[PDB]
Amino acid sequence: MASPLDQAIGLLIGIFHKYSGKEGDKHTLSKKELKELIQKELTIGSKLQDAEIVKLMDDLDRNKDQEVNFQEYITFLGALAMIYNEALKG
Amino acid sequence: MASPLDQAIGLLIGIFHKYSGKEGDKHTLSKKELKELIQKELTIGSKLQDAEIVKLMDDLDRNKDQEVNFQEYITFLGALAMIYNEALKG
Repeated sequence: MASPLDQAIGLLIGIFHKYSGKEGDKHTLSKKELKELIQKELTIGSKLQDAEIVKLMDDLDRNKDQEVNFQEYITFLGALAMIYNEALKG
Repeated sequence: MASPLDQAIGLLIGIFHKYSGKEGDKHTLSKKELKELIQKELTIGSKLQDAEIVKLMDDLDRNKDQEVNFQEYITFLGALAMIYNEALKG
């Protein structure tokens, strides 16, 4: 078993595929579909930051030109975790 | 909402840093220490799979042979998730 981790990877996977659903995007997310993911999940409120969101979205989709592949999404969430370095350290 | 994702990434991050903490507060984690992570966290009853675990350990550490690095751990968990295709299908 690996229940504690399974639920967590499960979360990322669920969030992703819930979004892929939006346009049946297999195991991929299209660049603006990703923005929709972020806007929905990461409820910024301060939409002024959308500039940062589009830079981030570019960084996500760049890995496969116009879409984020599942593993690139995971990888990038890793990068995001690293950016949230406080989370890493404690 | 953010919190569902935040806790999930939090899970992976915590799991990592709990173990890297053993060597120090590093975003890097040694190969046998990774195995020690897996054995506790990914509590495989079927320990006969040990061979598979050390191949997996090799695949994790292979990023620089000596140790797993945080980003590569996340990316690899991405691969693991992809292998768990069932989860991605539903």
